[PDB]
Amino acid sequence: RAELDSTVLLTRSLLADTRQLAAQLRDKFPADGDHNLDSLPTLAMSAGALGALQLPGVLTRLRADLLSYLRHVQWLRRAGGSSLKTLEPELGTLQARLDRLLRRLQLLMSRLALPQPPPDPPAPPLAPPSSAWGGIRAAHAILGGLHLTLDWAVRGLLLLKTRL
Amino acid sequence: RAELDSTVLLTRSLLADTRQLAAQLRDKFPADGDHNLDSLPTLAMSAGALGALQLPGVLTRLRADLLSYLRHVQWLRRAGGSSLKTLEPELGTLQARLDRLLRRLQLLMSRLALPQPPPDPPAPPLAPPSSAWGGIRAAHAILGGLHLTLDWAVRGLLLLKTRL
Amino acid sequence: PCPQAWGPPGVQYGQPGRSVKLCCPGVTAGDPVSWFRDGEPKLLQGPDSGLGHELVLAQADSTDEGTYICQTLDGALGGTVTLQLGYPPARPVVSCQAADYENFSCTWSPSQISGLPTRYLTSYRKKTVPSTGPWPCPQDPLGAARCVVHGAEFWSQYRINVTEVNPLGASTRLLDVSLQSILRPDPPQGLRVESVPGYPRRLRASWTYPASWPSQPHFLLKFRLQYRPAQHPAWSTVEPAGLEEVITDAVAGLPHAVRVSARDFLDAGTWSTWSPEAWGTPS
Amino acid sequence: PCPQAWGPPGVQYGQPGRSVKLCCPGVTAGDPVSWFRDGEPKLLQGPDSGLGHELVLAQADSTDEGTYICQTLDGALGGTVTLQLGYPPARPVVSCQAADYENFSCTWSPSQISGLPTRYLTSYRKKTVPSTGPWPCPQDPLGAARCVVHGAEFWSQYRINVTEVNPLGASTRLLDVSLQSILRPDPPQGLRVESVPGYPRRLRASWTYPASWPSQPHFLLKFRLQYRPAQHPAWSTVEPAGLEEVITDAVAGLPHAVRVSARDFLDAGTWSTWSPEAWGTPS
Amino acid sequence: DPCGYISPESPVVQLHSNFTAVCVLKEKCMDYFHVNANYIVWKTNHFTIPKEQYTIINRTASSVTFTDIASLNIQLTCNILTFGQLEQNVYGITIISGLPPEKPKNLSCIVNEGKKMRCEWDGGRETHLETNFTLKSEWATHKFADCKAKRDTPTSCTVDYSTVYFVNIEVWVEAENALGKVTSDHINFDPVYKVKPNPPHNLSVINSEELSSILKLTWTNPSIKSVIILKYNIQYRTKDASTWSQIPPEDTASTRSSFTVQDLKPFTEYVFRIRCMKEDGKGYWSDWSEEASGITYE
Amino acid sequence: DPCGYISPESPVVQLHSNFTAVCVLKEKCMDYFHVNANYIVWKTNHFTIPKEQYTIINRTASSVTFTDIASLNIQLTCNILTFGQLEQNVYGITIISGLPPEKPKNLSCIVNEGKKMRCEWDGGRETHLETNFTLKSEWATHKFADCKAKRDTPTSCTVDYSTVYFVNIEVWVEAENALGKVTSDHINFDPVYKVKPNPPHNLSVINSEELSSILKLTWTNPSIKSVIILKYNIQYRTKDASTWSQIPPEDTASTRSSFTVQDLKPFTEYVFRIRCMKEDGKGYWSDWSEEASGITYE
Ligand SMILES: *[C@@H]1O[C@H](CO)[C@@H](O[C@@H]2O[C@H](CO)[C@@H](O[C@@H]3O[C@H](CO)[C@@H](O)[C@H](O)[C@@H]3O)[C@H](O)[C@H]2NC(C)=O)[C@H](O)[C@H]1NC(C)=O
Ligand SMILES: *[C@@H]1O[C@H](CO)[C@@H](O[C@@H]2O[C@H](CO)[C@@H](O[C@@H]3O[C@H](CO)[C@@H](O)[C@H](O)[C@@H]3O)[C@H](O)[C@H]2NC(C)=O)[C@H](O)[C@H]1NC(C)=O
Ligand SMILES: *[C@@H]1O[C@H](CO)[C@@H](O[C@@H]2O[C@H](CO)[C@@H](O)[C@H](O)[C@H]2NC(C)=O)[C@H](O)[C@H]1NC(C)=O
Ligand SMILES: *[C@@H]1O[C@H](CO)[C@@H](O[C@@H]2O[C@H](CO)[C@@H](O)[C@H](O)[C@H]2NC(C)=O)[C@H](O)[C@H]1NC(C)=O
Ligand SMILES: *[C@@H]1O[C@H](CO)[C@@H](O)[C@H](O)[C@H]1NC(C)=O
Ligand SMILES: *[C@@H]1O[C@H](CO)[C@@H](O)[C@H](O)[C@H]1NC(C)=O
Ligand SMILES: *[C@@H]1O[C@H](CO)[C@@H](O)[C@H](O)[C@H]1NC(C)=O
Ligand SMILES: *[C@@H]1O[C@H](CO)[C@@H](O)[C@H](O)[C@H]1NC(C)=O
Ligand SMILES: *[C@@H]1O[C@H](CO)[C@@H](O)[C@H](O)[C@H]1NC(C)=O
Ligand SMILES: *[C@@H]1O[C@H](CO)[C@@H](O)[C@H](O)[C@H]1NC(C)=O
Repeated sequence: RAELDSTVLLTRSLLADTRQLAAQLRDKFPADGDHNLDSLPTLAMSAGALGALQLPGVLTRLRADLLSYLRHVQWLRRAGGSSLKTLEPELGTLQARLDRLLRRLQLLMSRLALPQPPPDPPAPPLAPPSSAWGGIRAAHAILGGLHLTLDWAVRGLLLLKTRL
Repeated sequence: RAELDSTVLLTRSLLADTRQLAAQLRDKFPADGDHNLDSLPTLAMSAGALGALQLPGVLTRLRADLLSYLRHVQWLRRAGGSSLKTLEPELGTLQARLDRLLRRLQLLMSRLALPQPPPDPPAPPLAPPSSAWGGIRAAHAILGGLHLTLDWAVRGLLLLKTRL
Repeated sequence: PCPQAWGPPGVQYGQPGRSVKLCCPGVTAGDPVSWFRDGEPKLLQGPDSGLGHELVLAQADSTDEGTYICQTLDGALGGTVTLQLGYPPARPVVSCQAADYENFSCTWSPSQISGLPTRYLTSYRKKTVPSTGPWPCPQDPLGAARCVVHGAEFWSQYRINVTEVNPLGASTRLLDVSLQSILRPDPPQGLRVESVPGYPRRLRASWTYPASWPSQPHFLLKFRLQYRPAQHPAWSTVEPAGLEEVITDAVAGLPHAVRVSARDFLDAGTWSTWSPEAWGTPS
Repeated sequence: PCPQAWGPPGVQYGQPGRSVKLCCPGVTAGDPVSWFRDGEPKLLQGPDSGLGHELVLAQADSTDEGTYICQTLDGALGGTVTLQLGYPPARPVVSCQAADYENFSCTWSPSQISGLPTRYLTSYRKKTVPSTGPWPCPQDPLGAARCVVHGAEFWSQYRINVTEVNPLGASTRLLDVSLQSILRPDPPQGLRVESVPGYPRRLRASWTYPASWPSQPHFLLKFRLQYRPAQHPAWSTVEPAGLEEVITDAVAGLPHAVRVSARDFLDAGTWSTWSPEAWGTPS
Repeated sequence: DPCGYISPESPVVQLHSNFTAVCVLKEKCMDYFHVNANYIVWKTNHFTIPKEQYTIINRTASSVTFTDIASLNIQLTCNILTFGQLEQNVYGITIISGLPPEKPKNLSCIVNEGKKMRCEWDGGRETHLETNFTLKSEWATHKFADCKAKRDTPTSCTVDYSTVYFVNIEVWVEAENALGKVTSDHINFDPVYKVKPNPPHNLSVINSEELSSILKLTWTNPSIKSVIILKYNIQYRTKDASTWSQIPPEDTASTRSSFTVQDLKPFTEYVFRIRCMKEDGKGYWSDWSEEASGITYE
Repeated sequence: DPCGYISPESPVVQLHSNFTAVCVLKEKCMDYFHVNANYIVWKTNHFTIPKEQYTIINRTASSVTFTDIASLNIQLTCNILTFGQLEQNVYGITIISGLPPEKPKNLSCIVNEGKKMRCEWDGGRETHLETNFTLKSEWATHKFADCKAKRDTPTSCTVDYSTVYFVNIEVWVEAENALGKVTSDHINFDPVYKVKPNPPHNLSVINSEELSSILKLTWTNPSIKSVIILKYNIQYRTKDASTWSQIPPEDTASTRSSFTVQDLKPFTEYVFRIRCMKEDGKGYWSDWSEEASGITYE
């Protein structure tokens, strides 16, 4: 499908941007330990063979995770603290590319006449960081979780092409 | 008096600025007839010999007239209509020089230990112009009345030096 | 009796194409009187029946201009009237001026001459938005074409009123005049030019106020000087401070013309006419 | 009876400066027994009074290392024990690796040898914030220094647990490992170089995937090629598309070395080691 | 209170057209001075309007008709001739004239690396009126933010949103002024085919080995290599040559970070310069790199 | 919840001084892992801090002392060595260093005709810290609006209020940064003595009359003549001369709009240039006018 080809190309682009900024961040603000947040999804639970699964669940699952990540990325910029102004304008560019891709995903489902998932209840607001450094620690958890989601997204979209 | 000398020099400067802008205005937006406004003072009632009068009345009289003119000049800028934007930035510069001179007049009275006049009741708001051209017609009345006031101001201040 | 005359005591006036009503001057109103055309014996009539105190002419054309005689039936000459034809006055032409800051004066000319006796009523008022109503402007010598207003308000506006009236109607000229706009001082007097020893290209010009301008700290005058060497076509202009100006670019060995004019020190009114030229030659 | 042994059935172990408690192996706990030093007839004693089932030595120094004999009072040899002195194990050195995206494997070495029998317990768990608790890592052949985990989650993080224990204590090495970070594929195989007729400065390189990497649309590999002519000191680097690359700047008439490496197509893990060099010479 | 007004308030008309202005006096003003439409005289910018161009409609209003309007700015004033020897202002208006905007043509866009999408277009005939320019771009499922041109650059706009490659975008420019509204033709393209990469940097020449007549060129490619495949143009000439030569494009038709130039004369100094663009030739050539010098071995 | 924090949050210190950082662990974190201050290791920007610089104060806190601080930016991290074979981050802070601002010197202002008052000053030693500059001016009876320097021109400011001649104004610059606040010396002056007029325009030379060797210069003075009396400097030279000559200032010491230059050679071409400033020499000379050419008569 020509429409599926175009969407996959843009996903690889966003994955590369996320990896570079995450690696740049650890060089300037090193992280010691794997950081987690209760408000971030922890849906990235699977092995290799997971390709096996069907299309409706993957697209629904991708959409829910990315909307949470968009909220968290935007939250980081407006209130993360002056310590993270150095991650601009790259962080703001990353935010803008992600909102449009979510739109592209809704269009893909519409053009393929797929059932749309029910509007899930949006997650409550993230509390502001307790300190400037707490926001930096939160960024490591967010970027690591994002690039993992995107890594599994590229793979999954390529698998569907292999079937339909 | 050195203080009186300085104040007189600044008054001649403001008179020249007012004459030039009033003459510039009639060249671009001609006026047909002598225009009046009920809200403007009509205190400029006197002949030549009026120099005769005493100092407290002249300074009190100058202060009351200029405060009304300041209100009217500021009123013209913020609401006179787009037709009069061409009179900027000269009109805004004229407004700024006039407020300070009023301050200088209050200082003169304080330094000379003169009785200060009682705070008179400020005049009610000027109604907005009924049309863009009504504002232009109002400007001719205001500038003509202002430059006449200033012309008689220069003369009066010079007369006081001749006595005390 | 009859409407009393305008000029001389036994002559009346009329307009072509109108009705004109002559009266017998020295006859009681109500006495029957007879009318004749000079050299013509016919008893004249007029539109109201035929025997009154007044002859009327609806004709009014040029052939009707001349001398008429009225007499009572006893033979006594009750008077003579001359019908001179004309036209109502035209609007007069009015100008005002002022060479000082206290008083001003105005003059007037007819815009058209009628050939009929003429006179002018003059007055003025102060527009506002102390009786500031209509005030007469007295004509100082005899009944000249000039009136003077003393102690005028310098900043106030005046509406000058010259009204022409003749025996057949009236026309009023109104002229707005403000002392601050109309003022024009006389030129300075006594312009002199002197050489400046040691400097072959400098001249010193000096002058005084005009006599019509009393020197006063309240109304100074600013000055504008122009100078030009003999045979040169173009004036050079400076704006001197005070009553003196040293020219520094005088052409060596040449007569120089210098002239100056005056204006109100606060740029009121207009510049005076140029003084008579005065000449000097650098040392 | 007495604490059962560690290795062989009748030998016990101890640490210098400690207290060591030898037991008579083939004697019922509670039977009085006698102890001797080899070649020395003296009945040995220990801190709890003098006639038990177990000899104790608080001395523990090197002269105390050797063979001890215990016998019951009847004369029957109830057993023999050898005291070998040593030290607890040091922390072991652990590394893991993975040449594919499904399974990975880890190996371990002692950081210090004690001269005492040694063995390793291995296990791992998945940190979260389906029993994801501790799962054993089985050692595949015999009890080698290697265990394999099949069907591991690619993105999840695992805490690998190698714990060394000896007869005197234990020390556990923990190593965090994520499949996405540790992965390193094997180099491509079959690198061949061929001349390009008509073009004296082009060579075509071709190669295939490594056999340990199954070709799949889900995990491609990206490639990085380096080439260098014989006698040249500096490598040139290109980033080829696909399994082929035409070099266009080969020096004429000279053997050229070419080598390539592999990495996960989404830049996961690290680049492989360089392939064996293959040589070719332009036509 | 005023005597009257002029209608329309402040019209703008097209050059060579006709305009009729009507001044109407209030009954109250006409009564006090005892005048009517016949007493109206029109004057503009110190020039007396000839009485013959007036048309008295009602006793309250007079009108004038301008033909072949040719003045860019007309100040119109309506006056009455009171008691025949004075004149007072009734009303006034300012008349502005000009031309409608021309249809924008030759619309083209460019994406300079590190900057947001920028589009350029040719403006047409001068209109003499204040004209605003807004760059429009929108997807089939989303209307995008307007781009408002800057005072300095009214013929160009630079969007405020980051470029998104691999998605077709519909773009057009909308020109509008007081006399008219018009839209340029719509264009459709993939931003990936309009990239203008930065020029190569980190240029190195390296000296020759034990073999002479050979020079290897090295440089660092621009970060943009992660989205598109680069193609290059390598030019070279002798230190004294007047024109540049060029390597056959086919030999440098794909991404690379080095190249060895051959058949150069021994112990001769050579100058090099390079440029790059998308491999398929769809886009814009980058600028030339920094100049580089080198010397062959002995 | 986190295990601890470092205090002070984000300090800024002066170069060559000392800084002590204290990391404190919460009781709950110490209990779960069974550790205390003795287990803290400090690392910064990939460099292991040597254990010997640590000082364990309480069982909950460890501290390090830096001497002769020389790094402009230090990223500090506090870590604990859990169960001896892993390391987890407790807290982190960023340490910034630099110097206090130097006292601004050589403060001077200038009023360019048509522009608002502008003041210039010499900044001192680089401070390596973000420093804001605000120009202060105030009357004895009024505190005036602050002037905030622009990113491009941090050593200059242009007020937003129009110039008021004939009134003494008190002006000074205030320099402040994270390490210190200081004010420049206060200056006092009448704006009338700091004017920089525009250069003369409308330059005309006029040809010679029936007498030769004479040229009259005319020009239009700048509008600023209404407030100050102008003085001029007229320079002239022959079309081939290499240096300019000048009329004696005393002859052109007062306002004028023309001057006739004498003793010039017949049928010779002359070039002129003029400049002006306040008659009393208090202020700044304007730029040179446009060049003018002329020819003497036959
Ligand atoms: C300008 O001045 C002249 C002269 O003063 C004014 O002419 C004057 O006109 C008024 C009418 O407004 C005359 O009033 C008279 O009223 C009586 C009673 O009704 C009547 O019998 C007269 O025929 C006339 O209407 C006044 O006589 C006349 N002045 C003279 C000397 O004859 C003129 O009105 C003035 N215009 C202004 C001030 O605008
Ligand atoms: C890493 O893996 C090793 C091996 O599985 C772990 O060593 C294990 O440590 C636990 C203590 O947490 C031992 O539990 C036992 O509890 C009983 C009852 O209280 C007691 O008798 C033992 O002395 C011991 O404490 C467990 O036996 C031991 N494993 C083996 C094979 O001996 C280690 O804890 C792991 N570390 C992690 C997962 O962080
Ligand atoms: C005199 O002419 C004016 C001008 O046309 C008339 O005013 C117009 O009246 C109509 C409706 O009656 C309105 O739609 C127009 O907008 C009016 N014109 C303006 C300029 O406002 C007026 O009614 C006429 N008066 C008479 C008595 O005929
Ligand atoms: C251990 O040391 C810390 C560090 O000084 C102590 O915390 C300080 O307590 C005082 C008052 O008790 C406060 O003013 C300081 O602000 C605290 N320091 C910090 C960094 O917050 C702590 O009280 C000490 N604990 C014990 C048991 O001695
Ligand atoms: C103005 O009139 C007064 C009144 O008599 C007279 O004294 C004075 O001299 C006049 N002014 C001038 C300048 O003549
Ligand atoms: C991973 O383990 C499975 C389980 O037997 C095996 O079939 C597969 O071949 C292994 N993967 C590789 C690359 O050998
Ligand atoms: C008035 O307008 C018409 C049509 O727009 C035009 O033909 C004509 O020339 C104009 N001028 C007139 C009628 O004076
Ligand atoms: C565009 O038109 C609007 C009309 O409201 C005007 O206010 C504005 O100044 C014009 N120019 C710009 C750049 O917006
Ligand atoms: C600590 O600070 C003091 C005073 O500021 C200084 O003399 C000393 O050299 C510094 N360094 C130390 C004590 O290591
Ligand atoms: C000056 O300091 C303030 C501190 O609140 C900071 O926000 C601002 O960015 C700095 N610079 C300027 C130009 O205001």
